[PDB]
Amino acid sequence: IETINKLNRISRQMLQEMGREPTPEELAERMLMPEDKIRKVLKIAKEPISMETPIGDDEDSHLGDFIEDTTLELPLDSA
Amino acid sequence: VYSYTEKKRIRKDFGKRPQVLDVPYLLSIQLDSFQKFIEQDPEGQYGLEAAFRSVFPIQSYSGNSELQYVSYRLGEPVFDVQECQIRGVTYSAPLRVKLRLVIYEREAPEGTVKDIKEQEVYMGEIPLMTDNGTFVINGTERVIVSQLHRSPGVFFDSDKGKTHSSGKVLYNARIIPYRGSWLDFEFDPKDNLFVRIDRRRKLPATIILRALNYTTEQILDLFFEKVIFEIRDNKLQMELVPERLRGETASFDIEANGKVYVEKGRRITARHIRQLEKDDVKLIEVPVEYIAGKVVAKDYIDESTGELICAANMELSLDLLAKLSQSGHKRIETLFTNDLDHGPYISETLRVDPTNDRLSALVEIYRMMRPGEPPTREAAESLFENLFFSEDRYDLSAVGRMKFNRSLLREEIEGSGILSKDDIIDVMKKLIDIRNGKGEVDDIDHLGNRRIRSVGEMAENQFRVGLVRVERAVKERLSLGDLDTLMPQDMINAKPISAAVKEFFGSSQLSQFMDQNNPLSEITHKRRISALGPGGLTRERAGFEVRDVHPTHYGRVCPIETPEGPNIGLINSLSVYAQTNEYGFLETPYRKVTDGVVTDEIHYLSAIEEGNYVIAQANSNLDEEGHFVEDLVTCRSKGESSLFSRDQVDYMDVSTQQVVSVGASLIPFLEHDDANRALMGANMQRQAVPTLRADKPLVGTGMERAVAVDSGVTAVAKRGGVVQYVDASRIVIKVNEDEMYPGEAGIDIYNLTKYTRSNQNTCINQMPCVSLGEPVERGDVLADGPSTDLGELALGQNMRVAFMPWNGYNFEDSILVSERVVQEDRFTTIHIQELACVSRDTKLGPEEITADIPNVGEAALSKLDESGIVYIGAEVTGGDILVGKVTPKGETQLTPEEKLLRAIFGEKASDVKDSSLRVPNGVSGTVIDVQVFTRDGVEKDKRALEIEEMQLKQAKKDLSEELQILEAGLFSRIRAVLVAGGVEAEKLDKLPRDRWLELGLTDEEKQNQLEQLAEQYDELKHEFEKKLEAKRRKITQGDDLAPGVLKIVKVYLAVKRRIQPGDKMAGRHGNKGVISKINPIEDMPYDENGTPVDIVLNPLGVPSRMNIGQILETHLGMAAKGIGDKINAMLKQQQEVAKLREFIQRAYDLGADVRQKVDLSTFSDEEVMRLAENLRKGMPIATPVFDGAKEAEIKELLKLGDLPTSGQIRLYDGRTGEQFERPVTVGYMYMLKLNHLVDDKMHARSTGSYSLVTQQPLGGKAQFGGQRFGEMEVWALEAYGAAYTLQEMLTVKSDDVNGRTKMYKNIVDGNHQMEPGMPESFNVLLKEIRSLGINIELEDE
Amino acid sequence: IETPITANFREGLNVLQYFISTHGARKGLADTALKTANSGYLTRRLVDVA
RNA sequence: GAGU
Ligand SMILES: [Mg+2]
Repeated sequence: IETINKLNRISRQMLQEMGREPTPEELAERMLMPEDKIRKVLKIAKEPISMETPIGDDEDSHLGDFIEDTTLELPLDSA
Repeated sequence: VYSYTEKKRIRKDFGKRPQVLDVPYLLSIQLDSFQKFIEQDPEGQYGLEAAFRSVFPIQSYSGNSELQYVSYRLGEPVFDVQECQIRGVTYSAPLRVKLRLVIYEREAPEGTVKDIKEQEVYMGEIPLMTDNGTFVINGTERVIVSQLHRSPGVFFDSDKGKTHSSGKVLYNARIIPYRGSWLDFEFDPKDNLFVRIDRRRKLPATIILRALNYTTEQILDLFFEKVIFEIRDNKLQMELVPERLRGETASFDIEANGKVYVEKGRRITARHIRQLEKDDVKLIEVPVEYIAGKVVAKDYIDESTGELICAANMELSLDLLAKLSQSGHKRIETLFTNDLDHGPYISETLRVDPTNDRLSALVEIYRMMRPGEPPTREAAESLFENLFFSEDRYDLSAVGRMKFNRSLLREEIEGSGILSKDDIIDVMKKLIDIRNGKGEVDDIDHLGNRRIRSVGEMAENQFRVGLVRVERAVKERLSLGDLDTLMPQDMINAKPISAAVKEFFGSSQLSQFMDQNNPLSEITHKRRISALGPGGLTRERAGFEVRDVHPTHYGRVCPIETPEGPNIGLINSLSVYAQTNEYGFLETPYRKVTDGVVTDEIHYLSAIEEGNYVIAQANSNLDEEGHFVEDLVTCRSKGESSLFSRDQVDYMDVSTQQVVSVGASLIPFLEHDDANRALMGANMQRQAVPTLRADKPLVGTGMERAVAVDSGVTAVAKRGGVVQYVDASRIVIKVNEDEMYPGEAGIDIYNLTKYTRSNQNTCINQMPCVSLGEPVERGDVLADGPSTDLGELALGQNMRVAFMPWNGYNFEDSILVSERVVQEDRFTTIHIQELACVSRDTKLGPEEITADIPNVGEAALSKLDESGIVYIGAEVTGGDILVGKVTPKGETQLTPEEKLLRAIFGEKASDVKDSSLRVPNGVSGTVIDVQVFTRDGVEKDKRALEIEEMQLKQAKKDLSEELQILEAGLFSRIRAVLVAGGVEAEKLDKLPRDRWLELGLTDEEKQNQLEQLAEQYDELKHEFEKKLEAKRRKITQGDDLAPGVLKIVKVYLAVKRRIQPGDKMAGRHGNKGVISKINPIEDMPYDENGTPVDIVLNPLGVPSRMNIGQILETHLGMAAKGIGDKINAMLKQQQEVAKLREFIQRAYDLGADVRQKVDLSTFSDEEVMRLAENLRKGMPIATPVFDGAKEAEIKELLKLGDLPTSGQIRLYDGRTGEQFERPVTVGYMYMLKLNHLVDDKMHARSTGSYSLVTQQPLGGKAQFGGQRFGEMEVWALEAYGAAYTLQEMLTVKSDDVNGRTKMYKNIVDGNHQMEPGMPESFNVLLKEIRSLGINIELEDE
Repeated sequence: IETPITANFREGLNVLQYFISTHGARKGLADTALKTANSGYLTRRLVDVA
């Protein structure tokens, strides 16, 4: 948690002095941490989106209507 | 002397009226309104300026520190357009703002003399608009469509009938401010006036005034009519106003000082009123019989003791009158409530309202609004005042304020933000009037009542939203640390600002994918206007009200452009010539008619102004630059239409085409086409795909040039001059000395977009039209865009169409065509599909891009290189792999069977899933361009390397050539400056090109010109090196991608799209059809000449659907080609130019009262012969909308093209050889291949992916989904007696896993049985009922 | 409206005539969209009873 | 948007 916090606070500074975005290398410099750790924290970072979320801008599909199930094998493959 | 491209091709105009004023830039709305938001105008409260001064200067809570706004600056865009498209980013510029942190003293009174730190703080990146009026959001083109909405201000609506059996006329005033809560004042059936604050619940309007500090008496004053009643001796006298007793029957005996006037009882006429009026009547002697039933004004106490004898606004009784006058008070104040003109309204509200003082009024406010909160006085005061009179929460805007001023007829247009107290009372005033039948109601659909919100205004809105949240945060931080140590740059945040902005552009419904199928769709789409979106109506929100057509749409919105079904009535196209005033009201241009005479003065009028004046029709007949033809002319006014005289005539329609938008204007024979089909026609045009071989419309409107030019898909000359070098990549032009600036170089640069992919997959390729060394001037069309001919919109192609029945092939608007269409490659379209493959890293393993693929044929491996990348330019098929990717396979326990198997052959099966990006099923073709996205950390693959080196190759070439040819024009002018005074050619030429640093002669205004171009070489060395550096930096630099993503490969694949059976095609008249069969040339019926037919449309698809324009087009279309092929014949026979000139000029001047008088003669032979060549395959004609080519002119043309006058010819069947029993209609129709391709719309599915929860197949060929068998569909089955079909649908074909698997097995083995089970959807349902706490179960039988 | 349209599609109608026709056109097309939904609703009701 |  604490580490996440640090991240975003510094993010503002960095964005404002670079002019745009901090690349993982550049961010990792200022943190005094390893680049792959920062990269993997970014990956773990993002939280779940709702399954009922209207993905269709028109309340057309609720995410579930896209959903493929990898567990069920086809009747073809059963044969 | 016409312009040089027109000499290359003119199209003939049959219009009788000469349109005076010019074609405006059509997408000005977009350009100009976006420019509003940026506008660096000092006093103008617009965009940035407006928002900043509203927020700033923001002072600290303590009143000591403050942040002040000075000025802003926009960084020049950090990354270019194409790059944004490629890398999936939004195209945006950095904003910085000069803020001054200013610190006042506690100690010194207001000594602005503590600290000033002044600096530029970064406020984030702001999405920029493209040149064409579009936006670049997350790598894709959207447009923000202009928005209609009901303007802030005041509306007075009527409930017509509505509720009640009575049909009680219930009027109401609706107050809508720009920013803030709303007020509703509506009439009870019982005539009582109720308010709804924020339209919540109804209570008495009177109590509002109580809160405003007004007591009962002041209220009754400002609304109802005062009447003074004096008590003297023993008789009652009143101060009487003459006009008060008008139209009343009679009770008592009026005497006027002396003489009698009015008979007791007999109804007084108007004459008796003036008699008495001029008699100076100050005090008429009334009986007190009247006052029995009137009512009291103020609260009269008895001064002598001070006891409350009688209170305000009470019923009148005899006994208290006596006690009252005994209190010594002999001057009281009756009310005038006589029904009819001034009914008992406000008085009645007062009675029912048990609420008392300002206190219980404030508490009653608070109670309805926050039920369950204590009557703390502070809460009440704070609530009410801050509801309507607070600066930050309540803003009418100039817009709201000005329109409010229009309803009330207020003096000044200029408004302060808050509702003044006086505003409120005014509302109600007008309300009473109306209830009597004094006032008139406001129309919900009036044009002046709806405003249009262009992009600038809406941008400003959402920027002010980001700024509001900014204010909460910033003001909180202004009390944060110490006033000494902190910096404003650290305290000021971008997040909520840029978040709100990217939500407007990206997530808004108003920011939508544009149609780029053709320039038309683009152009039109940008100027479409929707009444929907934020602050506007939804679909359910729309009844009959707004969907229906208002007559005031005339000249402002095209009445026939709009999507059918749900969207109809909501979204319409802006008509041609209409444009927005500063306040966002639509104005239409009209010609002034100064008392009978028609001037050249153009006046733009708003809707409400338009209603007032009398306008003549565009078609009305005029006399030579003066007056009218007709004594009684055809005119409109007050919304109505009829016949009117010259003297009242104030204005007139500017041109015919001013009624309609862009799409509809192209339709030539629009006058003869019913609106059902007209509508669809304009829609269809938007869906037409350009073929590679774009053809100009032979049947046009003159319109086709302006459309194409404004779309900006073509390349146009900025200065013109002479074309020095033309490439199918770049065109360089040397400008004429007239337009050329002497300091800079005069070599103009046009980079050409070649074979580029649009949003809808359609091709945009720009080909050069003119010839090298030709002269053109400003605004001539150099390169054609995709669906464009030499400047003309070339949306489609025109073919030989015979109207006639075929052996059931042209059945119900079905369409029959010749093999020749395929043969000639007309209606073949190029489609680019862009496809990606992503290399990410899971904790399961980093995926790699390599050519390493377990267990595939080396045949497929072959197209891949060392890195796993396709060789560029290979032709690929369905199933073939483009890009190699490998993925860590998870754990799989193989059945002992497979272990055995694996042991046996020992095949090297490593835990790896084949991730490589496969080619589409049923789509194939050549890859053009592949792209690499290297992440920074891990180094690039060999292919990545090689490809970024190819980028180097190209980049370098271009800049170098840019530099060198610039010198050629520069050193060309310096030699042209060096040869004037001292004529020394030879020596200079042979003396070295780079040594001209040493050259220099005399000094005056000419050495001033030498050193100018001389310091142009010295800045090219410096500038060009920085140029080179810029390009180098961005290719190599590590692409900031999504976290977790190692690398990417997008690939553009070409598709050669052939017309085939089942494709969709239409003409301009809304007549549409699917292609049923392509017949060999032999089947095709043929002419007398032996020319075989191209397309056969069924005639019976015409008359009942009512597009007659396509028939007219047919005939005109034939006529055009007649002139063209007669020209070809005389051309093949050489002959002489003179005869050709004579015929073709007489041809131009063919039209009845045709405007265009081209007395040719002066034109040089080259221009003439060149022109004839272009018209060898048909003269391009213009019937403009509502003033084009009528029937007569058409027939004349057919005879000079050597045609039978009917335009029906006798036709021979290619099958049998026999003549048809009667002549048939043939001719050219200009048609199109629509975006809907059966190629895609074919969807094959037996079995494939299922949904997660219900376990039903997903939807669409997108994920190989199954079609839904719906409620309705079910019903079909049920109609029949088919149980097991049903059951198949319900079970084996849907959510029954057991059933479909085992039935598959049995089908393969030769069984065909069901073997039934249970739909898992139902299992789902059961357990879901059980989670609700409801018992659901199977009763065992 | 009291004044009707004198011309025919063969002749070609004018500014005012064409404008006047659009009102009815649009009303018709909107009728379609709304009315079939009410019809559909009805029919499903019937179905569900019997 | 397409169409019924
Ligand atoms: Mg049809």
